[PDB]
Amino acid sequence: GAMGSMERASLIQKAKLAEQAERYEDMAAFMKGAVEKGEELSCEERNLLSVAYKNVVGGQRAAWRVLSSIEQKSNEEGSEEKGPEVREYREKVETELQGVCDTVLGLLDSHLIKEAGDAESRVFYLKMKGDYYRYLAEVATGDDKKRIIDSARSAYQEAMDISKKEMPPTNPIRLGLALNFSVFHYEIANSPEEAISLAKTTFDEAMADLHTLSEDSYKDSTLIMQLLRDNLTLWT
Amino acid sequence: GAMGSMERASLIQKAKLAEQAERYEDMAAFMKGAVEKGEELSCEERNLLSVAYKNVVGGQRAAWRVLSSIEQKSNEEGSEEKGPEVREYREKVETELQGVCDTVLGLLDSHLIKEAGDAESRVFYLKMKGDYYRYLAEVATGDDKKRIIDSARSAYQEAMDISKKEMPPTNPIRLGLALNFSVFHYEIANSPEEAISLAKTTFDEAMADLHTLSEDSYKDSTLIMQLLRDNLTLWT
Amino acid sequence: XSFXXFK
Amino acid sequence: XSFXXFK
Ligand SMILES: [Mg+2]
Ligand SMILES: [Mg+2]
Ligand SMILES: [Mg+2]
Ligand SMILES: [Mg+2]
Repeated sequence: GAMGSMERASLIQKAKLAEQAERYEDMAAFMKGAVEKGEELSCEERNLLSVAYKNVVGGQRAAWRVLSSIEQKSNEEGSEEKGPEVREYREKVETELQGVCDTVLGLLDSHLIKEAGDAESRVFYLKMKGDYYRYLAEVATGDDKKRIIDSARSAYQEAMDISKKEMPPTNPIRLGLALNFSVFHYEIANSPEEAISLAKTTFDEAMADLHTLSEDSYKDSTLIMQLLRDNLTLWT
Repeated sequence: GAMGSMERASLIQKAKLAEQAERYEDMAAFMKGAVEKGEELSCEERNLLSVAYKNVVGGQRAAWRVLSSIEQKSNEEGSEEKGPEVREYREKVETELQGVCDTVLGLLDSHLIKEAGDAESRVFYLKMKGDYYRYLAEVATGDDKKRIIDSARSAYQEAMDISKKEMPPTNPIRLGLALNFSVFHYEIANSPEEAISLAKTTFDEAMADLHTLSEDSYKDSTLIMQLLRDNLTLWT
Repeated sequence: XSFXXFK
Repeated sequence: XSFXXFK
């Protein structure tokens, strides 16, 4: 309804223009409108959806971390009392972040995931579901933290099971999924050993499949493999 | 009223937090709220106001330029017709930019300028008035382009007249004013010779006043003087 | 390092 | 180059 009166193709065209203009809130709203047309998304369209919300929530996460750090310093020995403002503003940013995560999860649940029959689309969306519950987990502190974490884990696990059965080890979505599930284990689930094991196995199995690939696919796969190595270098 | 229920000091505190978090829309809304409390702004507070809206409108201007360039290419020999979307989205961004400029100009007119008695505050606000009419001029194409340009020129001129009478040649606000009026002449008013003359005279008169300054003021002044030189190198 | 942008 | 940030 926000975008209910615009053509699907026009929303896609404008999402690509907004990306070019680095207008990612606009990008996300256009792609939300496209999803709400009710048709499945093509591969390029799923990419646009992911890029848009990655950038929106990425700016919110960076701001939340800045403010959380300030708030934590305010609660140390020797820190003068500055009043409620830092907590209030952190909460404001946190609430808007949670709203963005909720919006993406709503799109996945109504009805992207249930209509996604192909391995590539179903794994793509389940990875997103894991990612956006992970972002909720990064800020969760109350009664529902454990359920939020388990919701991320469950989405990632279903995606991993499908990707293992249905996609080659070098597939970029399979690799980015494994990368992010490994980050979940390290940063969210207090399971650094699992994170390291997953990253290593993922890297080694892709290495052994590179020989099957074209020059262009090899470039795509080795790019994500380097992020696995970067994490392993950080974590070990 | 948006911010009507928050304390002035809390709005200022939250503006500084938003700057730290690179949340400049938030920053601007907090400073708009502070201005609407009705008290004059201190030097630091005027700075926060300017920084906030500089960043907001700066992102809009960058997006508008991207989209305008795409639109212009769409209107060339050989370009396939892509429909109304590029123009529509350019217009959307342009309208939001104009709304931001109008908001700043409204704050200046109600009632920052009329209460600003000191040279430093009055020149600061008049420079802003020139800047935000200049941003309106960058996108103006219809009946009011000439009046918008003359409104920028008039604001800049009044600020220059006060700064010349009341501030030393190295004062950072005087220098940034002259820099931007020179940019107005070059980019808006089709008067590159005036732009070059102003930049040169401004630089040479500040150079001759540096000897009066502390190490810290010298650093502040020479930073802006370098931008005058950078423009002169670009323009000649 | 996570990876949310394909090509 | 314009200049809109003082110190
Ligand atoms: Mg239709
Ligand atoms: Mg289907
Ligand atoms: Mg009060
Ligand atoms: Mg006064």
